Amino acid sequence: DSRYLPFEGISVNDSGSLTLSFPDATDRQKALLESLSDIILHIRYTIR
Amino acid sequence: QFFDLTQSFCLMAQEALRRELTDNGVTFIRGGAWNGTTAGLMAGETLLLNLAEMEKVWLERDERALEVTRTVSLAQFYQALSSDNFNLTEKLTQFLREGKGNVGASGNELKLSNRQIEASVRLSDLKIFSDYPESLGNTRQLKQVS
Amino acid sequence: EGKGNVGASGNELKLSNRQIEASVRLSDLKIFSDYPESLGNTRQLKQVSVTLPALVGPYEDIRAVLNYGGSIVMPRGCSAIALSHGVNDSGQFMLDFNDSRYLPFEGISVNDSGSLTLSFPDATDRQKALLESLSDIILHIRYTIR
Amino acid sequence: QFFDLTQSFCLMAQEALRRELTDNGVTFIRGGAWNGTTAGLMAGETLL
Repeated sequence: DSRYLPFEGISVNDSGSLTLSFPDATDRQKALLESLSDIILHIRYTIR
Repeated sequence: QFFDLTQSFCLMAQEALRRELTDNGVTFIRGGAWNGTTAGLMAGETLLLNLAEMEKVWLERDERALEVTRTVSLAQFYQALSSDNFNLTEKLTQFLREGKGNVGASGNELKLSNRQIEASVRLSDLKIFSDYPESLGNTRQLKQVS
Repeated sequence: EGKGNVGASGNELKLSNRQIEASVRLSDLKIFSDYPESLGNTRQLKQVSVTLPALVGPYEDIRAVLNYGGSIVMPRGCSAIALSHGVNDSGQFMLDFNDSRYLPFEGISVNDSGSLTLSFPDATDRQKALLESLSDIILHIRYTIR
Repeated sequence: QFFDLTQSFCLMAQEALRRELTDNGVTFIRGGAWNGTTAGLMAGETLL
């Protein structure tokens, strides 16, 4: 892509944190989240 | 008016090059392109030289990067933390049955704020630099996350 | 036993530091003999992929680096790839044979006296289970004849 | 300054051709494009 991808440029040693948020988890997504097994992140990085 | 816009484009073009080389110290638009001794003329020619210098350093210091994939299981990550650990499935189901919850240290945390659940993972705590030897390069940055 | 060395220089399997390394000399593959001496004298690599038929658990990634050690002048960053899944792995997020930039290992003569080296970091250590399960190493080398 | 950058681009363009033909002996940028008799003019035309 001619435009920057999301999260591109973030140093892999960054002291900041990624946050995954599920709205209405009480509420409309209780059934889904109770069935959730875990959370998987597929992070791809480059080495120079 | 056109010089103001044109130099603005040059500056945001310089910022793109700084991001690609990860070197904030490089400077090519040095000011003084518009000089009173020439009534503002030769401003574009000066900026053309600056852009040409930008391209030359870009071509000379460009590098094909090693492209790595890292898979992270949040259940594994939260359980293996040294100091402030917890269990992802048990705490998640607990937070849903009683609509309150908070567990973990700041940065590596699972909480139910408002009516929204939130899982926090600190990037430096994944220790991705340790996955490969300290050689092979010092610039390791994210490209895409799924 | 976390020590080891076997083979001549260039065609060698060793465990240096806590890292295992497999060396294969390019000229010893006798790739010129695969086709008659006619049809062209210029035979150079174009792209190299690696397959690792092992039993790796889900959400676990292979960590290996294929490296070129010869003396032929290379473009910046085109002397190594990083394997992370091992199934026809090219080390690239999206391989393209029409790329405007040189592919890794491209331009190396198929008669080169240098050697390719596959390295597994943390083989003592976090990847002991994977390497004990490894069946062998397969190189998918693509080259051109002129 | 522009001639310095332009001739540098020509050289790395020549090196790309040498890699593609696998012939290091071919030479096209022979020097003297900038000549003192014309105060440096006609340099771009020579490189073309």
